[PDB]
Amino acid sequence: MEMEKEFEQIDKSGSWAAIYQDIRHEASDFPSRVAKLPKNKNRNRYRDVSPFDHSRIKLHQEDNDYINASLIKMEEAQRSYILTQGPLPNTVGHFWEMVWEQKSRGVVMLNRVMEKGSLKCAQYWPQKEEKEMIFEDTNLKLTLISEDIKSYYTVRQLELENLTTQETREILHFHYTTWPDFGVPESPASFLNFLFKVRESGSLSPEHGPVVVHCSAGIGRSGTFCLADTCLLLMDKRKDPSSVDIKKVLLEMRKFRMGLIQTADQLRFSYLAVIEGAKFIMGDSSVQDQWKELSHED
Repeated sequence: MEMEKEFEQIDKSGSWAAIYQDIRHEASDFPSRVAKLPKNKNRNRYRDVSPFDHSRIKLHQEDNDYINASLIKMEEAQRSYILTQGPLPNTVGHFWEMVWEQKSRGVVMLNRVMEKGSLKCAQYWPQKEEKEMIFEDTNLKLTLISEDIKSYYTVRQLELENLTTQETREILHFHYTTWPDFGVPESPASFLNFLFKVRESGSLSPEHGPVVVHCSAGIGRSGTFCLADTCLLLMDKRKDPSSVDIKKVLLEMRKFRMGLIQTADQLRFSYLAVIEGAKFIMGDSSVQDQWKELSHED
């Protein structure tokens, strides 16, 4: 595995910050004019994180179609993702409107509601079966059907009902609950365990709309998730770990949303996750059971 040797050269030489800065310098810059319109200021969580115009998700709403969300379309892998920010109190209805309109089957949440003593996301799903949520502005109803709480992630089964048409859909919410407040996980085991649980659910499959992935800004942890998934899929499709250049894939995803992978440590962690996951892709089926074990899921 040449990326495993690239990893060792970079790690041995302590060069992660340098490689990361090079990625930042080569990354695309496209206009984000709609995000910056004054009428959309209260729809953005961070003033410096905006979707590009060319890849932004549009709400089917005549008044204002804007949500801070981007479509990442990885053509060779046949995988697409919607990356978005953690919803704001005033955008929770827009968030679920997007899920409905885009026909998503899964929502992947990589942050906690409170981190570092501050709110990173609105509580946008119900906490109890008998207390459903109604989003009056977008005419949707959301019910918690069941919740499976594990040590490293929670999976929830939600029912989303379009009140205008009486149609309902089941949505799976995958909530990775153990990313540390600072830095990255020391081992990728539980994250890979988590990624494969999302895969197994059918949420990433092309018969559904794109999975919705978010953290607080929708670029750091979210970027690590998509980067790992796409790199492992490409290695699967070529069955060749050495034909996959993580840096090139990351630059191709940065054509669709700015800033993906925020720190050099997230970049290092992305390499580690792909290197370890490649053991499963290349036919060592048993490693998945070791991840579950090492993840201490129970």
